Amino acid sequence: AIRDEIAKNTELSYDFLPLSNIKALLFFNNEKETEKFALERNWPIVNSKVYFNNQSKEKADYEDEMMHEEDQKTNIIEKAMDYAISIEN
Amino acid sequence: IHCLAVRNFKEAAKLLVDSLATFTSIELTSYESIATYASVTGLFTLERTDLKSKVIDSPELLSLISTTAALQSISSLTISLYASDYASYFPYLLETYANVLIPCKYLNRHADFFVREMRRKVYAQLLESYKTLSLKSMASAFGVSVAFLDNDLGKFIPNKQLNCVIDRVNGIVETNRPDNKNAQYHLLVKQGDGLLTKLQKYGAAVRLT
Amino acid sequence: MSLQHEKVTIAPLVLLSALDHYERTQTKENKRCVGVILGDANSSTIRVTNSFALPFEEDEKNSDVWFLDHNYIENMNEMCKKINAKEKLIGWYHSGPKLRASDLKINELFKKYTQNNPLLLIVDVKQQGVGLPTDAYVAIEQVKDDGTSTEKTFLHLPCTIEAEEAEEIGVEHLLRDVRDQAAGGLSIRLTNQLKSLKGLQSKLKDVVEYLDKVINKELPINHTILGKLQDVFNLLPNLGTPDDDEIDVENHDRINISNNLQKALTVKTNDELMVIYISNLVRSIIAFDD
Repeated sequence: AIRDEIAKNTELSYDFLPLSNIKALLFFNNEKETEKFALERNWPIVNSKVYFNNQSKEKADYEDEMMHEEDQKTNIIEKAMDYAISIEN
Repeated sequence: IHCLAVRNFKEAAKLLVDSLATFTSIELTSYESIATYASVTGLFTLERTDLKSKVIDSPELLSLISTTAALQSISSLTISLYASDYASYFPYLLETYANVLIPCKYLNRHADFFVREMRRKVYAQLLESYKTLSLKSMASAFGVSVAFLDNDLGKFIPNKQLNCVIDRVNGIVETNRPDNKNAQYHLLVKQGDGLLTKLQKYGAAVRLT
Repeated sequence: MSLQHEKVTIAPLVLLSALDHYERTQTKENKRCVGVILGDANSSTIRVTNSFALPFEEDEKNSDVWFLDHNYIENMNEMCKKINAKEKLIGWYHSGPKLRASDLKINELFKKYTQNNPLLLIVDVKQQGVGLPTDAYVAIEQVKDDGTSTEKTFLHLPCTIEAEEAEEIGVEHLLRDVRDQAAGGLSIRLTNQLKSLKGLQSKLKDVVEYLDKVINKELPINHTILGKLQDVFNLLPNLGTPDDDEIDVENHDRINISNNLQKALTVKTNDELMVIYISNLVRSIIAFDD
């Protein structure tokens, strides 16, 4: 469970880690284990460097995709309409 | 002098400037102490420009000259803030503690309160005027070492009455105080929240009865 | 002839009078009432104060065949001076739903009596249009730079109204509607706001299908129209401008004023809440006493 926890955290903290710095934080002692998790957690480690900002986009994008979506974005036009109708109730 | 003994020196300032212009000595502690009181409140309440015109709108303060230790120590400090001397400022701060605050009946409640507040002001004005400073130079201006300087600053910054941050790697001091539309916005909402609260309780109370 | 024009101002009387004269010639079904148009000109703004019928026959077999009684027009004008000596021919009205190509040949005849290019004012009798039920043209002859010959053609000008104050209150007196297409309170202008946006839709539709009609059904490629269309795009905003970011800052500003205004209203009504409670509070005693 702990491996997953720190892997969420590092999205905020970093955008760049070397392989050595990734290995310590996820509490791995083997290099292949770090690269094994990185594929399954969907970290794009290319040239031994992660780009967590790609990873933030995915998680943010997932929060929008769920249909609630009109009032989640919150329309400029919609605020003014709301204000108006309450006065004219 | 009642306003002086409690924490509102703003009122104290407004009453004691009138007392310079005309003083009534019977039953009231003597006129050199009254100068010392005007000067105490002046340093706390005002800022450079206002302070300068106050003590030139009082000719009597300058013509009385320092004629007692307490008057001397406060007046030395008055000049240096508005003339934007920082160099000899930091020693004068110590002198005021010794010869005004503890000897006085009413400022002995303010011995720790004054020194704490007065340091914010002197830093504030310099930081507002600068986007960035270097720490070593800022330390030299006052006459302290680099490490020593942070400590005082670092109590004032999270209270957020100094609106700044300190890089310890560049060694630069960043100033990121809004003074635009963003500041007015930030102040206004607190009052408007206050109005919401006042109405929330009073509303309920009348409706139930 | 004045070859300088800009706008047409119309008195309200003109429209109503052509509808009256229309039903009293009993015209319909390509027989269309045509009378003379009276008013001020030698002015860029054509100011039409009045209109009257002429004896006119329109053949429905051919509209290039028409009758106009020329002699009558001179006699009528002398009586126009009796009413007011500052009314002259400035064109002629058509009562039909739209522009005919026999209207160009008709326009020729009124040139003889006008010091201004003659006006065509279409007074509809079905009262169409999302603004005024009048369209306005004036005939202009010009070279066309599209490789086509010199036309006389009816070019559009804006329509506006100039109403005498005396007359205008008669319009209000007559009219028992509380007006939902003109300004009022919040709700009334809330309709006016939606109404304008729905007006833009209808107008925006017609351009799209005109452009389709040109490259499949082969309507003239008219450069003058399409040039104004190029300027629509150049005057059209682009996202990511600091001007359109300033709009966001300016939104905050007026909404906040509404926010404080809304609080101010809420305070004031809570004074009346307490008043009425003080009125109930006294009236407990009065009831108990009885």
